[PDB]
Amino acid sequence: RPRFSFSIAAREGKARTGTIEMKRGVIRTPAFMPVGTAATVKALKPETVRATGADIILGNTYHLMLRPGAERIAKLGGLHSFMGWDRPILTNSGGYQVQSEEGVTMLSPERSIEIQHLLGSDIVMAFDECTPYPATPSRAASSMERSMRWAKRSRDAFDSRKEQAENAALFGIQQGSVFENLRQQSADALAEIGFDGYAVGGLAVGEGQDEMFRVLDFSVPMLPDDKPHYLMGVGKPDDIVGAVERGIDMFDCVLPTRSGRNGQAFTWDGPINIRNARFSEDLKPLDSECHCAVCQKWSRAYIHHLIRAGEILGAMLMTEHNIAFYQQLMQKIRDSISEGRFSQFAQDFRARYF
Amino acid sequence: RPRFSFSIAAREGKARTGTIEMKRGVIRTPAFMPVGTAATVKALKPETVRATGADIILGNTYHLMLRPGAERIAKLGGLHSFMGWDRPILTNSGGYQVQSEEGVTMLSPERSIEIQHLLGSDIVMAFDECTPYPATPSRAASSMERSMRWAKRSRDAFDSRKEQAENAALFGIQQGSVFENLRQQSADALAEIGFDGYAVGGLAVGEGQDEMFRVLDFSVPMLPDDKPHYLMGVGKPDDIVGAVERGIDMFDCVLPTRSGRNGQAFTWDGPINIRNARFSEDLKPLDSECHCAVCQKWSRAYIHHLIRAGEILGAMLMTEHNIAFYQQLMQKIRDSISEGRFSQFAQDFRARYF
Ligand SMILES: CNc1nc2cc3nc[nH]c(=O)c3cc2[nH]1
Ligand SMILES: CNc1nc2cc3nc[nH]c(=O)c3cc2[nH]1
Ligand SMILES: [Zn+2]
Ligand SMILES: [Zn+2]
Repeated sequence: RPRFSFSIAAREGKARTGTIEMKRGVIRTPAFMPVGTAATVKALKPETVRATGADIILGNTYHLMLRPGAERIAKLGGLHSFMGWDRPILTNSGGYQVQSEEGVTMLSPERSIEIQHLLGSDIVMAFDECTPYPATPSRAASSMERSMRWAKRSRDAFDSRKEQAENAALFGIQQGSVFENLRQQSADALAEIGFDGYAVGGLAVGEGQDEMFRVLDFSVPMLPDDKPHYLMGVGKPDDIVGAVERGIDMFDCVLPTRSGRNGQAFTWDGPINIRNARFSEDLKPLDSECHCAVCQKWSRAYIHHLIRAGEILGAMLMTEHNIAFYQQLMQKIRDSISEGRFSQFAQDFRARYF
Repeated sequence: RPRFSFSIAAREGKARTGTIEMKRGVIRTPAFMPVGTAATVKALKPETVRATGADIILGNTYHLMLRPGAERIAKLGGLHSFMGWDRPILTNSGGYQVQSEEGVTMLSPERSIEIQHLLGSDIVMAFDECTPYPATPSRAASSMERSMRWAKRSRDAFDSRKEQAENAALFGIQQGSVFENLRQQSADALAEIGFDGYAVGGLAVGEGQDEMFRVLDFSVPMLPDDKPHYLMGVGKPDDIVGAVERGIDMFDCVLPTRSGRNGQAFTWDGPINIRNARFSEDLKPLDSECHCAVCQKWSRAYIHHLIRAGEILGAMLMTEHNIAFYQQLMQKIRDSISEGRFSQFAQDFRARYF
């Protein structure tokens, strides 16, 4: 197993399916990464996370930087050991959740990269400035330029550290707001520095699906075709399908977990609010076709009662189902792309989903 | 499999070990019943409850009477089906958590018994009045007398209902506060009416272990030897050991679950507060010898972080460990009684535990 290898097995238009091989395992693309807020995927054991099909999880750096702090986790063996997940982990840089050229008061590109190293990240994100939406062309440019300088410092910091450089991968992040010329300049700078993967940053921050898809339309072709394309913070099932149609390989979102705990369940016929009185005596599973263990064993009526009663098992079951749903979605995307029927899949999906 | 069969395999002094056979399964005695507050054992899937060794759970009636109410659960197939636990369930009568000769305003003996039927209880508790502690002899007597009349009405109500009478068991509850003559009168009345099992009520309500053990000393021999003896609401590991020494066969308590969520873990060397700073970098499992899955896989330091962070996985892991601990305790009790070394076990236990 190499440090990092991305291989594309099949394509359909801009859509791709393939694999990322890393020392800790293989990642099927297009991939959905369950988000791990504070060294845990909320309300699930990692074995359950794995059981639903996840190949990789996202380790949120922000909360851990502060508690228990990255040096203690290092001391204890690294995040993998700590939380009991032995497969790849993608870590964020911490800046999103958190100002000068050096960094953010004190987190700078160098420190973010070190913290991700201390955590034992497999995929390290460059430290950037995610431009607020909307942004004037001037601010978007200044932000993007800074992020590209921070992008270079991230690379150098990553490269300085032998063990990191030899066992982990580094992804760069494109910025530029909604402006084509900036996105292109950003793509060029990132390509020039060179990364194992390229994220599309600055989206999923208030623009609406229509605008997001439009920026993806011109932005994703700007990134090296031969490397994974990661859309940060996205999103709804229909967001994901449309972004794959636009060439995105990787996703993360708190929706399935967080929405799960609030009572929202994803189904092929669209999302439902299990708290709604209409489900009080409904003996059907959350979704008719879902193959997850929750859907094999418990009814809507039971999960309705649990969530309304504030019971922890309610959060557990809703969360397991939602993450399972998302992975089933990703599998459906992968299969349909391999088979050259992804466009039909996307239309069929949106037709039933809405 | 019969409706109810209690068979004693071995004895040591007042201690006994054996089995209760019921249609939904076999129960190893002395038995600990995890408590199911609102159609769930908080933060655990029933398969996990089973995996830790529980043979039977306690279904709390009180919360369900109100929501979702016993008729809806009936409609949905009964509690077993609803929460996914196919093994025996002992239901309380609801009165403890909740005044006239008819009942409590409106829950009476007849209604409690019907509600337990609607839930599909395997072991039905007679509706009583648990005497506050301390009580004057006069009040204790009046309370006990009422409970015995309610005990008779419970039996008749249970017996009126064919399906209940043929598939479920009924336990009576001894009262009498700390007074020998009352306990005896109560034992006699209950024996006279006749039950499948006898609980010792009125304890675990403020008296302190010393007083409780003293009342058990004279009270448990008053109950039919050939039927299970259930100490309601007890308790700490050392409570349980001493009560088995006094002839108790059955226990329930919220301690392992509730204490678990608050950060208290049970160990053979006594209880610990995993929140304590001293466990921040402790890579040992919660307990050195515990065979549960939590202790096989996660460290004290990790569970320390989770509980402090308010994470749901923290409640899940603490709860799984504690219930596992309790079942291991019960297994140790059973084995040592069979082998005629329970007294040594109890001394060894208390020696290390304190
Ligand atoms: C939920 N939407 C969303 N989450 C994001 C996280 C990000 N991190 C780094 N850089 C980003 O541009 C960025 C954009 C994001 N949008
Ligand atoms: C935690 N202590 C405790 N929980 C109890 C529940 C009870 N239910 C019915 N009857 C009782 O006498 C009774 C006594 C109890 N003590
Ligand atoms: Zn499901
Ligand atoms: Zn354990």
